[PDB]
Amino acid sequence: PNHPLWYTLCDRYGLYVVDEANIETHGMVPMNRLTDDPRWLPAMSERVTRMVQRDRNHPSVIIWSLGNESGHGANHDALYRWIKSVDPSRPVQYEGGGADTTATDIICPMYARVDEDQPFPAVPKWSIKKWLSLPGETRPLILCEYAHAMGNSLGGFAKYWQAFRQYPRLQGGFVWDWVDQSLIKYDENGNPWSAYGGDFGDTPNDRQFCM
Amino acid sequence: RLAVMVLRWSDGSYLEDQDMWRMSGIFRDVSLLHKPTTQISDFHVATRFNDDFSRAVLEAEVQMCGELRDYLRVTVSLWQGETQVASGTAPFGGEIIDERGGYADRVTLRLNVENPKLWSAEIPNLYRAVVELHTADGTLIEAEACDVGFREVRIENGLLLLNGKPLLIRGVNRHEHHPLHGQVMDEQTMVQDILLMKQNNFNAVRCSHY
Ligand SMILES: [Mg+2]
Ligand code: NA
Ligand code: NA
Repeated sequence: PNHPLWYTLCDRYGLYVVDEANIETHGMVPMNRLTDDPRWLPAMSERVTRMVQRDRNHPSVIIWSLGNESGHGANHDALYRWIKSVDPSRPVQYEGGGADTTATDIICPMYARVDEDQPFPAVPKWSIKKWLSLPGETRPLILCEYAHAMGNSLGGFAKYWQAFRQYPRLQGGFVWDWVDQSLIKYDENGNPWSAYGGDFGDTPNDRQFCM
Repeated sequence: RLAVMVLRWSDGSYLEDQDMWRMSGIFRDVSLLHKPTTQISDFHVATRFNDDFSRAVLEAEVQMCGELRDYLRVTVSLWQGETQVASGTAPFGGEIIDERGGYADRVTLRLNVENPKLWSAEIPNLYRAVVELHTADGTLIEAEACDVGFREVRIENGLLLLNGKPLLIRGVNRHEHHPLHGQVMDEQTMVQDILLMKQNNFNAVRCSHY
């Protein structure tokens, strides 16, 4: 959840908002170790329920998200249904556990390609055109993350937009991401420079992957 | 002496506008068939399966015309080469279907078949079903027969399945055409076509358009 003023500004200037619970357990092995554990359900529930209680009156918020990169656990299913019960006015989405689980109203993959399949075990990233028509699948597809804009990037961006325009159920996506997470440091002359992972003696780190 | 007057054009021509040579005549086989007065007038063969296709039921519905009597029976026997794998005998008189009763001139035979050899384009396993119309005391009136292929075709969850597996149709449309004989088909030409089709990795044909 963002600073409260953000939603007011989105209401007034006009932007659609996905409001996302503060739950990410990416570093767990496997990713759902905590989110499938009922002992962590109370802690997770508060991050979802208190978000909805705070932000539910904002017209800019059109979709609720259960968080990010936390695999798919039974706690997600429970909280998906809680939201659907208290606020039928907004779809609920969640990418974890393969982007098309029972905890999401929208197929919402991250970095699924336009034409090329990436058949990872358990959590494949299908071609987005292919994904829509998998046997029994009916949901819309909106990428929660695509076109990773790291450094000299966005090659093939036009391929996504051609597909979005051609396929009714491909309804767009969210570019990753808006702004480089670089920090300012100062040299011996006091002159500022842009710093990334490792530049503060932080270790382990992931270097320029924050930009 | 037979006399046959064949018209090139008829009201039927309005339903025969296929993209092909427009020809006419007696262009398929002519035959003479003798049937007994009491006869098999229709029969349908169905094969249903359990979940893993390890058990099947062959259901044969048989209809008669002519002299309906209590001594009448139908025997359906199922053969795998020279081996009889299943057989059933019953008198006529189907189940009650409405307020007026049932079909006294019909019978449905149900044969259990364990571990049936399944039919596909890949392995065209066939059985022979013989349908015998006979008196209970053993007089064959007449017999009809067909090749039986144990297979299920169904669409499930958006997929066309054959024996539970999704097909990939390597198909071709085929008109009945011969450069010398026109629309007359012969066994040799049909076999030549089928051999060439299979040799070129086709597994399916559409009867375009008849
Ligand atoms: Mg035509
Ligand atoms: Na679209
Ligand atoms: Na990053």
